[PDB]
Amino acid sequence: PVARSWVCRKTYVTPRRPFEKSRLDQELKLIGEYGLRNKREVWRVKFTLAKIRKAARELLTLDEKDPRRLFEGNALLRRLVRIGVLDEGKMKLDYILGLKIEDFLERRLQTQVFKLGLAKSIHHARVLIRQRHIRVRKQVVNIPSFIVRLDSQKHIDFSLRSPYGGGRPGRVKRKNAKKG
Amino acid sequence: GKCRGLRTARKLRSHRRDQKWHDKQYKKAHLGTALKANPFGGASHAKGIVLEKVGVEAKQPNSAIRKCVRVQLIKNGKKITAFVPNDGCLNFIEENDEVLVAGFGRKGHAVGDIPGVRFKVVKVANVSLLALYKGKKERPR
Amino acid sequence: GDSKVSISFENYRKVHPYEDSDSSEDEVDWQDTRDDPYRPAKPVPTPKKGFIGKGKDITTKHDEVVCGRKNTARMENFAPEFQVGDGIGMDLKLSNHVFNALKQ
Amino acid sequence: EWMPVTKLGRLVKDMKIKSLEEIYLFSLPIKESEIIDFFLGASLKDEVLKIMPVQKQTRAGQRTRFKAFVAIGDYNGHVGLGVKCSKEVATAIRGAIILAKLSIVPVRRGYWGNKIGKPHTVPCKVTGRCGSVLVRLIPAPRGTGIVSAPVPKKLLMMAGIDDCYTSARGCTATLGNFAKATFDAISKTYSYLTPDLWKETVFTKSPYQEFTDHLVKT
Amino acid sequence: MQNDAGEFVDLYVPRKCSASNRIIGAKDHASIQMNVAEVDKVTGRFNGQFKTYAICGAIRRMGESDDSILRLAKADGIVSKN
RNA sequence: UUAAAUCCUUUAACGAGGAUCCAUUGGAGGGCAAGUCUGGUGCCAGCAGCCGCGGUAAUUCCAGCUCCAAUAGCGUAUAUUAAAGUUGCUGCAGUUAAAAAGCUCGUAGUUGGAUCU
Repeated sequence: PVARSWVCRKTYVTPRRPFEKSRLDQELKLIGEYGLRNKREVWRVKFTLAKIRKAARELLTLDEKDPRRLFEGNALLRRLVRIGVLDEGKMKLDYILGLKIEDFLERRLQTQVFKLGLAKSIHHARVLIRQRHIRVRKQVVNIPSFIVRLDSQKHIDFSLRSPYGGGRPGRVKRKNAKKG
Repeated sequence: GKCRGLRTARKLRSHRRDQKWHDKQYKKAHLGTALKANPFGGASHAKGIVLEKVGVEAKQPNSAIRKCVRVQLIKNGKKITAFVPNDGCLNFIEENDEVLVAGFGRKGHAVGDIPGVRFKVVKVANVSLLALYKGKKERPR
Repeated sequence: GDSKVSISFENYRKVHPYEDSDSSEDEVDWQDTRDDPYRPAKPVPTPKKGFIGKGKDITTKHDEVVCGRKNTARMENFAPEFQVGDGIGMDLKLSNHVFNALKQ
Repeated sequence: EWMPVTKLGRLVKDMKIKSLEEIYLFSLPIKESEIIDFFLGASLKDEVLKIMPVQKQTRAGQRTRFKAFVAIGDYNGHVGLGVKCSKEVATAIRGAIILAKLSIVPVRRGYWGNKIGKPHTVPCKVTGRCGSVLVRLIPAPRGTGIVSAPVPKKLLMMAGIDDCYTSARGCTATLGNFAKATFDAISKTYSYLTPDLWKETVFTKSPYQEFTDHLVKT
Repeated sequence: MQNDAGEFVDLYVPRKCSASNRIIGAKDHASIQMNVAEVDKVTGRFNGQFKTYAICGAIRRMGESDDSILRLAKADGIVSKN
């Protein structure tokens, strides 16, 4: 025996149909539109949304007056609102079924820093996230899959140590300025 | 028709148990004579010693002479005709060499053009045929 | 419509002084111009990122309309005993589930 | 130019019949493709399900003609399925569309659970039984999409059915007979009776009847 | 057919066969609709109004349309008793 | 950091032109996304899970070029599960496709007409 935890979860499902043009078209279109590395990011987002919808559907079969129906219904609504997908006018359990894939990919830090325009282009946005130049509140985030909350959206900055931030110019500038 | 009472469970399950044997797949998996007659002994790969090379004639429509190798398994001493996979790969294999052999992929069926061969050579002298074919390895002896 | 023994409606025709009016005499010529659909598309080299454009008007790689037109054009290079029809004059979006059966 | 041969086509040519639904209330035979072309406009999207070739065995020898299964569909509206044999392929396809518009049927869209908003699913689980092919259409809750084989998936996108479960039986590998079976099921939506339609019907006049004065002039 | 708000969410309401209350389908092309006239009870004059009978294809196919019309006309009293 | 090391996290300096600090594994007839590209072998060598290609233009071999899929992962074999309503209680079949005993009695088993607020 050891003092270890072997809890691990596969966070993506390979599609059953491997080569159909419709699925490949929608996946590649979505990748190009929000700038992802491979299909596994799309499959991960698909699986998360599938789990959310299946939980909602397994909630709807219960009675309207069922206690846990109400409790995890309110919990699912509050999480899906605070993550920045739903709205306060749409707090009904059947409206989660009216969600699609890109609604979950619009809250990525890549797409958020692109839409807020702090970086130039969306691939440049991904680079700037991984290149450690962009922070949230005060914590530096280098992962482009960082799902940005609604309330924390309003303050994303340039990570003061970065040359785009306060100062400390980079390697290339300090090499160029010490040329002559 | 089918018995549809409420005190008839043992008849239904005994009938199901007796009729599961006539399914050839379930009988093959659970009676286990194919498990004992299997040269691999329920193994994915086996390891043998090369005894000779035989050019076996193929099916009547597709005329070819497939270069199989007769090996003797180290485990239980059964003779295996294993097809060397690719062209020019008969050159690497030599008599009395330790060889790793796998099937073709129909779980015990002579696949396609070659009667009596459901096995293919994967490795010789603990290096792969794929490395030797692609110029990746030097074969010891 | 095409019968040899035909009927003529000449007596019921009332007035026709100027029969060759310039309304039915439209000169339809589109072959030698660049308006004929029966012309190669001058193919663009294959993109490496797998798509053309960005935003909402991202035209993807297969892009079922484009791939259907491409499969129609690939039908145009079949065996001489095959009969196709007029698949370029009418916009034929033919899919691989169908085109591969016809190719087989 | 659209030329009428039926008196129904004459009525559709003028503005006497408002929609397609006066025909379907009275089960009048839509014998012209261009009536359907008139009422729905450009909303009718279609893709060919299959071109299966049959080589006709003749006195001279074997010469092949091609059979087109095309599926025309007005989304959240109507579907039709056309089967046409011809020498060419594109000619067979165009014959299949002009024959499929003749076979436009209205499908019923219902609800799974509580009835909020637009209909989304098959109202009740129906069946389509065509030549050892057995297609069952089961109602499904919101947002699950249609769980089906690709060809009934095509016909159920065209039917406006957003989400349903599907069961198949028999030799499914005959695509045309499979498609005809699921087409029969989505026709049997209005061939089926529900407690919603339990009220006694009031009989309106057939379009021939109140408009026969205009047909005197023709 | 009608949601909880109250809107008639249905494309149209199909007519039902008068003989056996079956729904007459969209492509049930063997169905018929009789308009039958009634008379003034003093002089035997056409009134201009009419009663209606609808019969589906199956009833007409098995040979039971005429008896159905006769019994519905007995019910409506257009044909006399006995 | 730690028992002391390691690794992670933090800091100084060096460290980036792709002709690199260079991404592989399978495939391109259909099933199944991808070529009717070029040269060689010529039912030989071979490819091929299935149908089949190769017998002098090979859409399937061998190379090269291009293309596709997955991507720091990807093939292969075996076993097994879902598809399998091809084990069927839900839910299969038994005239002709595999199948109802030659026939009758009969015990165990299984199921058993109405009828009492």
